[PDB]
Amino acid sequence: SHLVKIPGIIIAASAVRAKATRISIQCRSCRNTLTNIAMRPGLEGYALP
Amino acid sequence: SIFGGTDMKKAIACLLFGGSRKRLPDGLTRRGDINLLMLGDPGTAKSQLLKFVEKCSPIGVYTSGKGSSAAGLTASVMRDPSSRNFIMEGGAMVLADGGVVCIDEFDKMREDDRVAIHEAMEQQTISIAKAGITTTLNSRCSVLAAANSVFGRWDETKGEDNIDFMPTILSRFDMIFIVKDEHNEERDVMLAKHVITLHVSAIDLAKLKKFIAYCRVKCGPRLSAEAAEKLKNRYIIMRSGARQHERDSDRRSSIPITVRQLEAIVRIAEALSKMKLQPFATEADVEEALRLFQVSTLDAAL
Amino acid sequence: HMQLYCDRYLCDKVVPGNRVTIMGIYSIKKFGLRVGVGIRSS
Amino acid sequence: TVVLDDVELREAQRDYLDFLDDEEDQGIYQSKVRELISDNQYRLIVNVNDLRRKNEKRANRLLNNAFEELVAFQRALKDFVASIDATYAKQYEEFYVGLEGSFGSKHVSPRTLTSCFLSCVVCVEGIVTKCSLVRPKVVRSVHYCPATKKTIERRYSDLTTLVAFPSSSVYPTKDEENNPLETEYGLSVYKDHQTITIQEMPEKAPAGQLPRSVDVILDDDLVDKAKPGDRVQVVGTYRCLPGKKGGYTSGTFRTVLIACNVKQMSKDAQPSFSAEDIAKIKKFSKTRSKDIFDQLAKSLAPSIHGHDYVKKAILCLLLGGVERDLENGSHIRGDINILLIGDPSVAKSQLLRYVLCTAPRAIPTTGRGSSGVGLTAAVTTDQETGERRLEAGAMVLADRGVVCIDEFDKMSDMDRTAIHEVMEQGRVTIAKAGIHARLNARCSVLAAANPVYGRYDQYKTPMENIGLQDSLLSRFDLLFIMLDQMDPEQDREISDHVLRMHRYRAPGEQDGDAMQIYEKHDNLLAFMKKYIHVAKIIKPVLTQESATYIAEEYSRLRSQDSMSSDTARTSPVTARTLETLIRLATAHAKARMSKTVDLQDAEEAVELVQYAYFKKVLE
Ligand SMILES: Nc1ncnc2c1ncn2[C@@H]1O[C@H](COP(=O)(O)OP(=O)(O)O)[C@@H](O)[C@H]1O
Ligand SMILES: Nc1ncnc2c1ncn2[C@@H]1O[C@H](COP(=O)(O)OP(=O)(O)O)[C@@H](O)[C@H]1O
Ligand SMILES: [Mg+2]
Ligand SMILES: [Zn+2]
Repeated sequence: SHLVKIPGIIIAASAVRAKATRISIQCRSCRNTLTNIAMRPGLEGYALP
Repeated sequence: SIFGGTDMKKAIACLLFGGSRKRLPDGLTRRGDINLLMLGDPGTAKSQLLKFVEKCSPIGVYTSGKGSSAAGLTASVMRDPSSRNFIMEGGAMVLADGGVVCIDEFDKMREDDRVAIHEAMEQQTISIAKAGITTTLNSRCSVLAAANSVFGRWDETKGEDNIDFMPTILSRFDMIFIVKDEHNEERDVMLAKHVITLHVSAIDLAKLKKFIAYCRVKCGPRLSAEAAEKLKNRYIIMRSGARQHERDSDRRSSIPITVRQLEAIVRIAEALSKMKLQPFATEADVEEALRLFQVSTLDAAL
Repeated sequence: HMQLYCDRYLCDKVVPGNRVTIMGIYSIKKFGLRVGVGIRSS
Repeated sequence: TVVLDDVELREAQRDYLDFLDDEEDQGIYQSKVRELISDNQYRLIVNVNDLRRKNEKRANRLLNNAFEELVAFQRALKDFVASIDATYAKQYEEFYVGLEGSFGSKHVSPRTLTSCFLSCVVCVEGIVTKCSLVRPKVVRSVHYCPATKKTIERRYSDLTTLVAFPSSSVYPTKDEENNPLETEYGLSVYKDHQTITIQEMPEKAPAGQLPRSVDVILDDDLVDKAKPGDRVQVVGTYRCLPGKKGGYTSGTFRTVLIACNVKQMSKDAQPSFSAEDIAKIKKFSKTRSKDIFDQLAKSLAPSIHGHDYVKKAILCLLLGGVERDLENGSHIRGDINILLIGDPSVAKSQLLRYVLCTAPRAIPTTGRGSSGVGLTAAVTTDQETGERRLEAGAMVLADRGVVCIDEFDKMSDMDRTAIHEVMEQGRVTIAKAGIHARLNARCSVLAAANPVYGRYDQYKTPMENIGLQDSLLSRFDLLFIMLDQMDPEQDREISDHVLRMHRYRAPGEQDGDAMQIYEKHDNLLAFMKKYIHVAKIIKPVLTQESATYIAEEYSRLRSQDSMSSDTARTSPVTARTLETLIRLATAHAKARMSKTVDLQDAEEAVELVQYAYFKKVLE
C-alpha cells in the first residue's frame, strides 16, 4: 500500500471492460433510489446496503 | 562502416524510400516499393547490411527464410474452438507492414512461405482462408533478401546455372546483385585495414530514419513524360539486348528482365527524386536509375 | 509475476510484449474477506 | 406513477414528428414510411447526417443518450405511421428506428470501444464470430384457468438493459384459489432473440495482438442478418448489464451492444440505381447491341494492354452463363472457369485483383494460404452441446460469387481433387458421423497457374509444360495461354501503355504528395458494375440455328483433322467443352441483353474456344 515503481515485461493483457465508480441502486418495494454511491477504485467490491 | 560496395549502399538508399503506390481509376494496385536481392559469397557483409538496414528503417524486421524463433514469416490465422475467435499469428511480413523486411537465406525457405511470398511480394497482400473466414491481410513491405549460391561461391564455370531460385521469384525483384570476392589484392588488404579500423575506432542514424519517414510521408514522386520516353527507348534497347543474349547462349536466361523491371526503374527513379522531394523526377534521375539497373543486369547478360 | 490493475487512461496504452517501467500501488483484493490463511490475492 | 408531462420528451417527440413530416421537403421520409408500410417491414432507417443538418443539437443529444431519445423517436414514428395509416400502426405494438450516416466520432472499432461511449449509439465495423440459436423470448404471456373458466395476460417489459425485479419476472402458474393455470402458448406473444459476437477485422486489427470482440444482442427484426465470418457494420447502444440479485457486487459490469441495426459491411451488394441510369443501360443495350460485347470487353480492365480475348472470357465468366436445373434435379452448371497459364509478369495476378475489386462477392485463395478444409466446407462439434455444426468454407462463402485462385499450380493433389464437385456441380457433400449435408457453392473460378520450369518453353508441348492433369483440365472449361513474346514492337505498345498509367494521377485531387454510360475520354487513359449486374439475370434461350451450328462446330473440334499437325491440344475436348460453348454463348447474349442466343454469339463462342484451346507449338 505504498508507492512503488518497478520494471517488468507484459506477457498478456485482458480486455478493456467496464468497472463502475458511481452506482445507483433502488429498492424493490417503494422504488426509492439511493443514487451516487461511491464505488471504490481498484479490485474492491462493495456489499449492498 | 562497410568497405566499398558503393552501388549497394546507393541501392539501399533508394530501397529505404521506395517508390509510390498506384491505385488506378479502375481499382487495380501497383507497388510503390523496391526489392534488393544480394546473391553471393560468405565473406562480404551481406547479413551485416541486412542487420543495419533493419536497424535503420523506421519499421523493419530482419528474419530468416525459415521463419524465426517463435515467430513465423507469413501471417496465419486460426480459429480458437473455446472462444471461437480467429487468433491472428503475425509473421514478419505483416508485423512490418508499411516497413522493410530483411529476409536472409532466401534460397533456404519453406515451400508454404514460397507460395505465399509469390503472392505477397509484388502485389501487396497475404490472403488466407481457413474453415470459416476469408481474410486478405495488408502487407506493405520492401524486401532486402540475401542468399548464397548453391556451390559455396560463384564459380565461373556454372554461370547461368549457379542460382537455384525460380525465375518466378526473380521476376518480382527490382534489382538483383551478385557479390563475389574473386581476385583483388589491394581491395582485400585495404579491407583488412578497414575492418580493424572499425574495431579500434569503436549524418546520424536517428536523423536518417526520421528523414526517411519524412520523405515517404511528404512527397509523392511521379516521373515526367520526357523521362518516361527516355526510359521507353532504353527499355526497348535493354529488352533487345536480353533477347539477344538469350538466343546467343541458345538456352533460356536464368533471370527475367521484364515489364516488372521497367516498372522497377520507374520505382527507382521515383525514390531517387523522393530524396529531393520533387514530384516530377528528372531524366537525370531515370538515367542514374538505369545505371543502377545495368549494374543489376551485369549477371543477366553474363 | 504480478497481477496489475490499470485505470481509465492507463488502459490499452501497452500491448503484450512491451517492457514497461510502471508506477503504482501494491494492494490486496477486497471481495469480502489451500494450506494457508490470511493470504489474499495481491 | 404515470408522468403528466415532461418538457424533454414532449420537445424531442415534436422535433422528430417534424423530422418525419416530409411533404414540404422532397418527401423522402414520407416515401420511406409508405414503402415500409407496403413491405410490412417495421423499421425505418434515419440518416444521422439528415438529423444533424436539420437539428444538430438533437443529433448530439441522441448520439450521447440513446434509449429514451429513441423511445421518443419511435413514439413519434408510431403517431406518424398512424396518421398515414392508423390500421397498420395498430398492427404492431412497437415500430423501430434504424440508423445510418456519418457517425464521425461515433465510429470506432471493438478495440476502441472504450467506456466513454455508454448509452451512446456507437458505430462499429467487424467480423462476426458466433451465431447463437435464434430462440424465442416471451413478452406477453396468456394463461387459462379451467377450474374457474378464467383467462389472464401477464405482461413483461423488455428490461434487458435496466433493473429487473422478480415481480416483473413472475410467470404465473396458479390462481388465487391455488387452481392450475395452463399456458396459452399461441395466444401469448414472443420475440426472437439471438446473441452474436463482432470482432475487430484481422485486416484492420493490429498485427501482433490478440483479437478483441463485443457482444451483440439481436432481438426481433434482426434474427439472421449476421452469420459467423461475415463482415458487418453494427450501429447501436453500448450499455451495461445488471448483475443478478445478491448482497455483494464487485464493480464489474459486463457490457453489450444492443444493436440498433446491422448492415453488410462488404458493400458489394450494391444494385443502387436511378430511373435515368436504367434508361441509360437500356439505350446502351439496344442502340449498339451487336457491338456491345466488344465494347464491354475492350472497356473491362483498363490499366492493362491487349489480352483482348482474355477480357472477353472474363466477361463471359462475370456475366456468367445460365445454371440449369432440369425436371429431376439434374443440375447442369452455368459458370465459366478460366485457367490463366502464362509466363511471369503477364498481369495474370493483376486481372485477379481486378475481379477481386469489381465483381461482387469476390474472394482470394492462395496456393498454400487456403487448403482444402479451408477451401471447401468443414464439420466440427460444438463442445457446448456435443452436436455437429458445419463451418462454411471459402467456396461456400463464394456461393454465387467469384474466387480468385492465386498460384493454382501450388495446391497439392488433395485439394486439387477436393475442388472437383464444386468445379462441376457447385456443391460440397460433407459428412461425419453425427451430421451430413450438401452445402451449395455455385461458385466461379478464375485461377492463375504458372508453368513448369518457371516460364513457358515455346517448343515444348502445353501438356508437358503444364504440371496439371488432364482430369482437372477437363473440369476447367477454358485454359488461356499468355506468352511473353518479347518482341520490341509489342514491347513498345505495352511499355507506352504502362508508363502512361504510371503518369496518370487523381485528376486535380492531388498536388505531389502520395497517399455516366461512357467515360470522359481522358487522353492519358461504375457503369460496368451497373450493366453487368442487370445483365446477369437474363436467360437468353438458344435458337435452333445457334444450337445446330454450335453442335456442328463441336463435332469439328472433336475430330482430329480440325487441328493441323504441328499444333498441340491444351485441354482435351470432352463434352464439358460443348457445355462450355453453350455457356459462353449465353454469356455473350446476356451481354447483349438479347433474350435469345443467336448465331452471332455462337460464332463468337466458337472463336473463343478455337483461340483458347489449340496452341501452335513451334519447331
Ligand atoms: N566489408 C566488410 N567490412 C567489415 N566487416 C565485414 C565486411 N564484410 C563482412 N564483414 C564481417 O563479416 C561478418 C559476417 O558477414 P555477413 O554480414 O554474415 O555477410 P554474409 O551473410 O555474406 O556472411 C559480419 O559480422 C561483418 O562484421
Ligand atoms: N499485359 C500487361 N499490360 C500492362 N502491364 C503489364 C502486363 N503484364 C504485366 N504487366 C506489368 O508487369 C507487372 C507484373 O505483375 P503481376 O501481374 O503481379 O505478376 P505476374 O504478371 O507474374 O502475375 C505488373 O505490375 C504490370 O505493371
Ligand atoms: Mg547471411
Ligand atoms: Zn424501500
